[PDB]
Amino acid sequence: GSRGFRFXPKIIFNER
Repeated sequence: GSRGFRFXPKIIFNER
């Protein structure tokens, strides 16, 4: 689902 997660100074996709 989601399209980007706040992971440090970078944004990545995780949970659908």
